[PDB]
Amino acid sequence: RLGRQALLFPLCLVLYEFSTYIGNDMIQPGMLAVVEQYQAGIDWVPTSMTAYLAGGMFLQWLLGPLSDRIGRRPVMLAGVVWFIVTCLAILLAQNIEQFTLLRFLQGISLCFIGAVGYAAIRESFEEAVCIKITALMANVALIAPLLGPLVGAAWIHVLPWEGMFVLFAALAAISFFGLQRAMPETATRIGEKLSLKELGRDYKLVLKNGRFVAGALALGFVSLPLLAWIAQSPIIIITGEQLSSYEYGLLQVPIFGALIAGNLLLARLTSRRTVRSLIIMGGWPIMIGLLVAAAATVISSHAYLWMTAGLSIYAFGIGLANAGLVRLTLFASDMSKGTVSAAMGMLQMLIFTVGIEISKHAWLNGGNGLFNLFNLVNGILWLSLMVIFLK
Ligand SMILES: O=C(N[C@H](CO)[C@H](O)c1ccc([N+](=O)[O-])cc1)C(Cl)Cl
Repeated sequence: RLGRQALLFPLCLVLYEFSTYIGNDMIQPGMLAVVEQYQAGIDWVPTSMTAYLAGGMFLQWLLGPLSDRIGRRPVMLAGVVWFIVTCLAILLAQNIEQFTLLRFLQGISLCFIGAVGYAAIRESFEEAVCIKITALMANVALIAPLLGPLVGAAWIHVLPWEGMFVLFAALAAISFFGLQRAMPETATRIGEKLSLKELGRDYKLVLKNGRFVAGALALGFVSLPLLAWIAQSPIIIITGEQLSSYEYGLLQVPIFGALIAGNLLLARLTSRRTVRSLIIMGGWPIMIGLLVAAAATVISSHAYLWMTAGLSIYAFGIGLANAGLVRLTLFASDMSKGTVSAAMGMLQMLIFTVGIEISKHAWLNGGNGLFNLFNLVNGILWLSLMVIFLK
């Protein structure tokens, strides 16, 4: 059962990952239907993603050391079950507030992927095989924001939005049974005590590292325009520009195609290039992309093609530079990779959570110009942290 069929474990971890990612990505275009069904304002549309990501930073710090003490199996499986239950519970929401609360509770399921599931992969599989699994997880995470809005935009013309959550729960159910028969128990620290004050001691120690913080924050700021696009794309395009769901879906193609193209180029150049130079290389289309989108929409607020072009060029730089910065940020601290991962995960989520809300009020008040102007300052914040980060 060990050699061939142990791949069911990473496979099911991947499937669970995908279901939680489209859990955000399929829902965003569906938020228009949701918000119309509850008769709520369009300002709750991006907040759906905010609450989801806020839930993802909630148990982050806790899950890694906890699953180390009580085992990774019961923690991972409990997480998948929690995702299924919360996905089904949102059908009873009855209110946009309660909908957002359950959105938050769903987001907690995100914490289980990296802190426990992936920790088990790192423990179960050799550094060799681990690399491939991480690559598969990276590929899938690239496919979600590309396919999700496409499928989601089509879904609301056929089936009710409630059906999407039944879909996520279904895919998660498959991962559950798979993981239940596949995932090994890798936890070393059973049954050792868990000290919250010593745990908090570790997080205060990583936050004292100057280079780490700069790199972790930079990851947040630089990816914020992309996530803000994902969050606000339905209301910017469909409600704001009065375009259709077909145009909405079409515009996602050059943007996330360029993201993928960026990673593909990254994969080809990684042997002859150093992550430091990849950052500088990705830096150009990132700054130019954000500049083009801001400038064009300050001139003419209604040009979404210039904005999309800009976001596409920027997403290409992201694909190239980001995986590199993740490595450097990880290796900028000598502490436990679990504590380090959770810290940078939470720092990014904080920037995403607050950033999406800020981005929302930017667009509500100033339209597209302000949306892109705020995305531009985020790029400059990333650039600013880069000159510090190296050297
Ligand atoms: O960030 C998330 N989801 C985003 C938006 O839904 C999406 O899945 C995504 C995935 C990868 C990515 N990337 O590689 O830069 C960006 C967004 C959370 Cl589900 Cl972790």
